[PDB]
Order: sequence, then C-alpha cells, then structure tokens
Amino acid sequence: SVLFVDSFDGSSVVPDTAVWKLCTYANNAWSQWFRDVNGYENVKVEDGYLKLRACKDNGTYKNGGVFSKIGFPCGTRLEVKARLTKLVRGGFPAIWQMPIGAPEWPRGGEIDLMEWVQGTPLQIYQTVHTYYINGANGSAGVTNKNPDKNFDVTKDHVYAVERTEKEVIFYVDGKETWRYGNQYLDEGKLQYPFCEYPFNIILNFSLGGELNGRMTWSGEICDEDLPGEMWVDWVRVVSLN
Ligand SMILES: CC(=O)N[C@H]1[C@H](O[C@@H]2[C@@H](O)[C@H](O)O[C@H](CO)[C@@H]2O)O[C@H](CO)[C@@H](O[C@@H]2O[C@H](CO)[C@H](O)[C@H](O)[C@H]2O)[C@@H]1O
Repeated sequence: SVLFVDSFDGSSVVPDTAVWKLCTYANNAWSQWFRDVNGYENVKVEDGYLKLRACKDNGTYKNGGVFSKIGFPCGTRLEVKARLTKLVRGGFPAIWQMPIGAPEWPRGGEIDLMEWVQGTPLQIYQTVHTYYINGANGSAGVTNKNPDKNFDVTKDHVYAVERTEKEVIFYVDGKETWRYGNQYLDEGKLQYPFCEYPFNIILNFSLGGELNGRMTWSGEICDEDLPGEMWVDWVRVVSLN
C-alpha cells in the first residue's frame, strides 16, 4: 500500500531534486558542518545506494545529508535500509523525520529511526523528542530504555517507525524495538504532536566534535578514520490497511 519510495537506481548521479533537498548550515551539532559544503560534493547516487559522506576537505569539516521536500501523515510506516561503510570516531549518522510547518523545535516533534555515537559503538539509538519531554533548552529525548547493545551498524539493516494518532513504534530488521504513546492530555502540553503536521525524511552523515568550544555527543573527531559514507540502499513509506 506504498505511499512513496526511492531505491536510488535512477537515470541520475544525485538524489532526485524533485523530492530531495540538501541539508544546510545551522548553529547546532548535526547542522554545523553543512556551512561550506559545495553543492552535492558529499551526496551521490551510484550502484543503487544514496551515498552520504563525511570528510575534512582542506582544514574544514564537511557533512553529507539530504531531506525530503514532501512530508507524510500519521497511518504510515517509514523504512530505510542502510549501512555505514565504517565506524568513524566523531561520526554522527542519522535517519530521522521532522515536522513541516511546526512551531519552533522541539514543540511539533522529532522522530529518530537511527543514530550512532562512537561512545556506544555496538548500538544505535531510536529516540523521540517533544516539548513535553525535553524542555525547550533540553534535548535529551526518550530512547529505547532496553535496546540492542551488540549491534553492527556497518551491515545493512532496515530502520523503521509507525506513527498512529495512537502512537510511535520503532523497529529494526522488522522486530519491534519499543514505542512511545499518545496519552491524550490537554493538547496544550504538546505531549504527542506527531500527527498535527506532516513528517519528512532526513538522511545524513554529520561530523560532531567541538561546538562553540563545548564537546557534543558524537564526541571527539578522529581525522585518521575519515572519510566515512552512510549508504541508504532505499527508503519506503507505506499507508497501513
Ligand atoms: C541539540 C540539537 O542539535 N538540536 C537540533 C535538532 O536535533 C538533533 C537531535 O535532537 C537528534 O538527535 O537528531 C539529529 C541527529 O544528527 C540532531 O542532532 O535538529 C533540529 C532541526 O534541525 C534543530 O532545529 C532548528 O534550529 C534552528 C536554529 O538554528 C531554527 O530556529 C528552527 O526553528 C529549528 O527547527 C535543533 O537545533
């Protein structure tokens, strides 16, 4: 019941400009190293994978990411099949959704199908962020309390979420990993906003490191290990029947 799908096996060498835009500078951890990325230099399509890359070109760090113009409502499931080429110390690869036309983050929500941090190398993080949860100034999220801690991010896996009016469910290789639930409170507390906007698709490989001279989460960057790609074999959204 297939709503949208990219298997990156097109005529073309870069993800279809109809659907996909490139991530851009922002004074936060993931977005920092977008500033000064010359066009599509960290993003290509090649034997059927979207290949997102992180390098340090001449002194200065470069992230590789795109996101969808288009969003999707509740009653969908998102599926992203991806590996990392290698564990990169300071890597910060991300498969996530984000709301289009939401009041300022986090109010309208954020959903993370996969993120990776050098600190817990044998584990990924499936995480949900709201206003209710974080604060505004907070950005901790709520991750699987009881996750998989012998995981190999460098094999292909299929990262995945369901959004219903009722709740957000995460999967990995098609096993449920855990869920966050609408509690149906005073809609004011913005406890569960994940259906009030459409949520998009954001694929990136960012470098972490220092930020305004305070170290971020993905921790210290090791140049030795650069570059590193994340390959998205494909991306699929499915209405539920
Ligand atoms: C703490 C932080 O960096 N927050 C930004 C947010 O976050 C990410 C994490 O919370 C999560 O783990 O997923 C990825 C993994 O790489 C991020 O690190 O991302 C949003 C959207 O880009 C940010 O927001 C935007 O900020 C700008 C101002 O710079 C703008 O004002 C806009 O309203 C807001 O959406 C977080 O800063």
